[PDB]
Amino acid sequence: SDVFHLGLTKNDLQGATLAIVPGGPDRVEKIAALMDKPVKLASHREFTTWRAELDGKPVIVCSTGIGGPSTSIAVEELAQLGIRTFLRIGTTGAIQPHINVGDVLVTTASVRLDGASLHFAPLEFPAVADFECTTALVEAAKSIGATTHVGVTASSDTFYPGQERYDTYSGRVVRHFKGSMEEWQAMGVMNYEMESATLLTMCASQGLRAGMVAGVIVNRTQQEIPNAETMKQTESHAVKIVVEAARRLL
Amino acid sequence: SDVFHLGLTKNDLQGATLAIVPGGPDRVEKIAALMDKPVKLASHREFTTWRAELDGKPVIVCSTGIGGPSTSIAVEELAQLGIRTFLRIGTTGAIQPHINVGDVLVTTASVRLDGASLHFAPLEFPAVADFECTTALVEAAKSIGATTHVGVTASSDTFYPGQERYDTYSGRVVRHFKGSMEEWQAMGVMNYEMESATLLTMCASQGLRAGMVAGVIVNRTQQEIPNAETMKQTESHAVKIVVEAARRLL
Amino acid sequence: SDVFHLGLTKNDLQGATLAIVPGGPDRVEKIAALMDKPVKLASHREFTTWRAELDGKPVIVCSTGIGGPSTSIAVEELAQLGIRTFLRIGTTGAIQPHINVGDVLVTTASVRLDGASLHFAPLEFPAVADFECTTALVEAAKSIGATTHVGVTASSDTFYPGQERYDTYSGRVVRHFKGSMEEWQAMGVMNYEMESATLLTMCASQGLRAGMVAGVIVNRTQQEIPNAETMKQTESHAVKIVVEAARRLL
Amino acid sequence: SDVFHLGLTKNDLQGATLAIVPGGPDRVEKIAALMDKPVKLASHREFTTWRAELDGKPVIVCSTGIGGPSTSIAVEELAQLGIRTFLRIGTTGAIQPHINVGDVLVTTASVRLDGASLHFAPLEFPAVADFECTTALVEAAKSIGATTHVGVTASSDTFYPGQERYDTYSGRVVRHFKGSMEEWQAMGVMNYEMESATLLTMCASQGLRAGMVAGVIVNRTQQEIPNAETMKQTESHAVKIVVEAARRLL
Amino acid sequence: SDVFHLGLTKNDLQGATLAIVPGGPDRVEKIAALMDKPVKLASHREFTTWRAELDGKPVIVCSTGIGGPSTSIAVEELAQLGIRTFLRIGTTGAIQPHINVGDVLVTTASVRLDGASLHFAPLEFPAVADFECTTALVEAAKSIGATTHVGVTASSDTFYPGQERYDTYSGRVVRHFKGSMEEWQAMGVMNYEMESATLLTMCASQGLRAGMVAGVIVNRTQQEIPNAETMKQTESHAVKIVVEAARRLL
Amino acid sequence: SDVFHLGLTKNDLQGATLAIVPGGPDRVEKIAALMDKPVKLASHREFTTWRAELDGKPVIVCSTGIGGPSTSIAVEELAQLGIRTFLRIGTTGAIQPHINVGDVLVTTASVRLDGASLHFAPLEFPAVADFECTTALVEAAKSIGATTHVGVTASSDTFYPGQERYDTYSGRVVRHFKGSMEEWQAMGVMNYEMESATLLTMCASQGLRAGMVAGVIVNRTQQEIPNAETMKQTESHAVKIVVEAARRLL
Ligand SMILES: [K+]
Ligand SMILES: [K+]
Ligand SMILES: [K+]
Repeated sequence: SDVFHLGLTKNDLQGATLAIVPGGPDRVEKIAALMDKPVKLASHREFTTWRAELDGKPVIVCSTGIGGPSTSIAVEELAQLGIRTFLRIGTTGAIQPHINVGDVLVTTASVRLDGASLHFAPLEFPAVADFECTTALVEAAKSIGATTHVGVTASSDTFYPGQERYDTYSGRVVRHFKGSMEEWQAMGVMNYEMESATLLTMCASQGLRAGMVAGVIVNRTQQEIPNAETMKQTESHAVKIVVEAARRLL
Repeated sequence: SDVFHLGLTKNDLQGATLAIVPGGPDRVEKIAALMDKPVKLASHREFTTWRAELDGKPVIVCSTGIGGPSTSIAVEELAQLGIRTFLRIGTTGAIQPHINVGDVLVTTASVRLDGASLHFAPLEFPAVADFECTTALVEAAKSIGATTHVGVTASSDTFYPGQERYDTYSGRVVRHFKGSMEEWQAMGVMNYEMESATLLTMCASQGLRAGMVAGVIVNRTQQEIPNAETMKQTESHAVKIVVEAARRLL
Repeated sequence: SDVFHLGLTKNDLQGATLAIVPGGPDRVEKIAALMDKPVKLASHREFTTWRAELDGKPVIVCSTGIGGPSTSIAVEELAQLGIRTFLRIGTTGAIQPHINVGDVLVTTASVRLDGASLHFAPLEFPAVADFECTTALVEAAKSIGATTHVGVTASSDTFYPGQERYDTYSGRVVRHFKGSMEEWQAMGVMNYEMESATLLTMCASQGLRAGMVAGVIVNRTQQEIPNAETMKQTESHAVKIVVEAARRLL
Repeated sequence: SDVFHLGLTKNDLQGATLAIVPGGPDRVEKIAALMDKPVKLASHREFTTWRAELDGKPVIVCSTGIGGPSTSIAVEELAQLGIRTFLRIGTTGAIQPHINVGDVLVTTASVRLDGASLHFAPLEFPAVADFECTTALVEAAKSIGATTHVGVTASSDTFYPGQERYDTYSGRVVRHFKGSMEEWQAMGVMNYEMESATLLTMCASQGLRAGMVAGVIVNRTQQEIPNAETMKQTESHAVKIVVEAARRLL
Repeated sequence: SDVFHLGLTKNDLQGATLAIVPGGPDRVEKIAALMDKPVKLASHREFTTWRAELDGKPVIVCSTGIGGPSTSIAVEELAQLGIRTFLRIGTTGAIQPHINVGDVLVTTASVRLDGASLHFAPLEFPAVADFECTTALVEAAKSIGATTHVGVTASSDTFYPGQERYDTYSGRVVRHFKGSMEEWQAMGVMNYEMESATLLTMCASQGLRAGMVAGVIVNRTQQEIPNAETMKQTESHAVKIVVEAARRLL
Repeated sequence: SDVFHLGLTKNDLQGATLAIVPGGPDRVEKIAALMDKPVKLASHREFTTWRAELDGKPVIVCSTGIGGPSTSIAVEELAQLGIRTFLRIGTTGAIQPHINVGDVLVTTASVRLDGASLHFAPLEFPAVADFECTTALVEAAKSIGATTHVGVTASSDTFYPGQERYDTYSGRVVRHFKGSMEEWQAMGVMNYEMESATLLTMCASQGLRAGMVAGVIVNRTQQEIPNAETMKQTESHAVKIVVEAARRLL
């Protein structure tokens, strides 16, 4: 293989220059399923790669795994194989009371609560999305009548203390993150996830285009018994949006 | 006056909720002249305010002064007066060799090389522009046929060592900023200016919309004798763009 | 003109090597008025420059605008024109209960809550005043019987959250600055202003002499209806002191 | 399931309180095969868990994924399931010229070049291994006659720029990490990997025991063509060591 | 003398390569007294050096003074004279309720709340002890039946605010250290002392072996009238342990 | 004793409120010999205290030890005993080529290269000397005809890598401090020593007066064989200056 981890040789890619990069292989398969001729290319550790075709152009779909470090390997190796545009879709807990479960969020830029972004640019650099990608995602969302919010996302290297969860083995949060959630809420941050600050920073600092969209599965500000059926629909909607945005970027 | 520095009452604004915020009064008057029924409201220190009408709605134009600190007083006091949308227009030196004098930059987010942004959000929070405002500026640029780049800007608390200039009384640059220019170049940063990291961060973190456009009057990467008429024309082009974008945000 | 912003050509200066640098042009005119042959030299953006003569030697007076960034341009360009000594006068809110309105404060060194100082020296370097300048200011204050306090000042890039004001559009202060005021009070800081950390650091790090004096117009620790007449007298007193100190430095 | 990601109930663990946590499932299965009555419990995303018996006690083996973020979810959720001892086994590139391929490293503590460790303890807290676990790994290494080094490891959120690799799409490394490798070399750091600063810090700071051993598959300081069989044998040796050490901690 | 401060010429040392480095000369004399042929070599400022012999090999004992700076001079100059292994013994206040007065603590690594460690390695590097030294100290403690705890220690440049003591001239603690003690307790830190972060970091970063042991004289978590007699016994026990560990390292 | 380390009761001080704080006891005795009725009060560890009379008022002279940590214990415990004014005298290596051996430095404020100052005030707070004390030291210097420089000093937690010395066991300096000396040189820093950033910050932030003077015994910028008699004479000159300044502060 032409790269170290993903097990992909460049002609495998058939000249593709856009990849969709969700977190896990299950969703890779769902996204491939909305395009033509889906074929599984490789599966090695957390990286599962499919190829498909969209309006006659090849598109790659490749799982990142959880967190910026594995995200950074996937984006780096796809770039080594010629990918220049990256779009992430995920699911997310919102932290604003006006955002509802089933809404869609388009991330303009992220609060860098990760470690990998710093390996690309010092903290003062913005983890900002590419304007074309963001545009395609906002337009795509409107093409299926999604309720959309466009704004900042907080991107944490942890699922638990970095998102100020206390339902843990220790039940406490280190001082730097204690009270962080309410600061991010006051500053209008939409939601937490775990990979965007790494994704956006490494692309924006290296001449790659990236954008990021997510469906809301939980609203942290209001207790509510999760509805598995709403979640599955929300996921399906966010997948269509990412594909439709790719269509507009090809 | 209803505010501490601006010498403005809310009554003066006649219900305006959008401000164009250039740096200097000469530019204030130039922007207002493009619009209908422009009148000077006040001038105290570096803050000069005019009111004008655009498609029949009142709009404020108010100078920030140089740098994040006076910017931060203008923005806060206009917000206190009911402004919720802020558009900055500037003129700038580009640091990328593909960007020419006369091109227009629209800033998606800024490298925080200032101090005042930290008084609003820790450094990990992105200095990012509002999506609607960036969309309107990009559309306005296209509508006059401008050659446009959309991207990251470095926003410095100094004109000289923070922009890595050596043509100074000291002729040197402190260690932290020595070599910085080449780093930002490698990371695709378009240009330097001195107020956007303050404006964008304090707006993004307080639920105010902001965008920023600039005309290129210099290219730091190419020696060339400045053309005083080219610069005037580029200023004209940027001013028209910012008025057109405001038209789309009213 | 010999410099980029101030619009000054060096022979304009007539060999001067000392400048007084207050914030705004109104006060430039007041300070020029206490010396011989005052003549206005230039006015461009927030920088208004006069020249006058004191015991037969030329002195420049030049407004800085609000905040370290514009302060840094003025000091830099005056230095390029041969100024080697800089004295600032301003007005200030004190934060200690033993300091009264109408007292005068002489700043030995400043807490660096600004951004521009870092473009001259890393944060560990002290924003300290020059000993001769400080001496001339303390002696000058005593020559008109002023009640004087000599000590540390906190120098903020913002007027509002950085000075822990809550009477704002957001009515909140970011976590790093929330509770900061009471820390500075406990540590004996006299007052807040907005330019000294930039002024003192850039001069002390570049072989220039600077000093800083201010009249107290407000005491933050005790509510009190401002008396416009006390303020005007205090200002006039602080202007005489700065001039008289310059006399001792020439 | 009793946890959010792992798909495990406490019942599944049959009272296990020690986990071996390698990076990938292939290694999970290889570790479990060394022990008695191994059975697969669950596989979701990058987390694959088997149970097995060692000297008649249940032991869990569960993959972390690449990087501190997914590591941090595995460790937290196993802790929630009653795991109190964690042993990591990895394979690694050494950066010291006295360390050969096939040698074993046991890590006393790690250089924190990751983000997730900060979500547990500020950077001044040591990423240090539990003494009993390090003792058991050193004893286990000696018991198979391994050539062992005991020392500090650098733990990076990236495989590429944080390990100072230039064979990349950008071919460059941000200023902070340029030259870093030589610094760590001078300071005696044995090797790079990507999860130990997270694992050790979050265990050391929450009263969980952790240790870490790795087999050397590369020496970055010596060009040499990789031998695919040497690497397999080194992986075998490291796996045996980690099982033997677990034997001593049960 | 061969060095700048300690007043020692290398042949004085008779080929020794291990030094015990307690804080003060009184204890130097106590430690020398447990070995053969103790002879005082020098006394200059806080550095008092004796030589003695242990199983026929020369050992040096040299006081460090209080705090990392003087500790850093002593270790540096002994290293210039050929010492390669350093063992510190001291006395300490514990901050955990399960540790009793008269227990012994062996430090695996330290929280860096000092300044000197940074002059050897950036903060992310662990202030970790050498594994052999730590082993010899744990084994030595067990050889006299000591109640031992092995773990992390917090190493402060101050005795008072850095250890969160309020019984002071100011009776307050600066914000960064206010509430620090309870964070360190939650994270399982055993005790405070003042030299280990400097000692461990400078040795671990420069190929020197160091270890650190201490007897508990106070337990901060429970008020208790100090018993001078328990303290003296505890000291005598900790001295025997350090000597006995040296025996195992020679 | 009324304090924990110094072995002093308040009674011992006979109402003294000024201390001269040199580094070592030999200098303690030398200072006291200049004054009337000097008597040794106590000696424990690096702290040796004498009392003496100056113009009929009791004055304390007490050694700090090397470095901010032991300095910080001396200053705190003398403050507890009623000392409110502290004057340090040292001997130092200059780093500017205009400063000669035998010159006297008076420090207006210090570059904080230590750890203990942070335990009193964050790094943005200036390590600045009290104006009265600096005035008295400058006056005392002039009164004996000393060649004096008044300015910034760099205060390091180490004698070796923090002063950028390479004549060491490692012969190297960590990245952060490599090149630092030249930076401080460019920024006009006069000299290095090891206690002033601690002393000045902790005094300035707690309402205690402090000043600092030093005699130059080396010029790092000029190779020259040290003259043992020149150094003794320079020490004499500095001691006389500090006693004269104390005379003016009583
Ligand atoms: K992962
Ligand atoms: K300004
Ligand atoms: K000491």
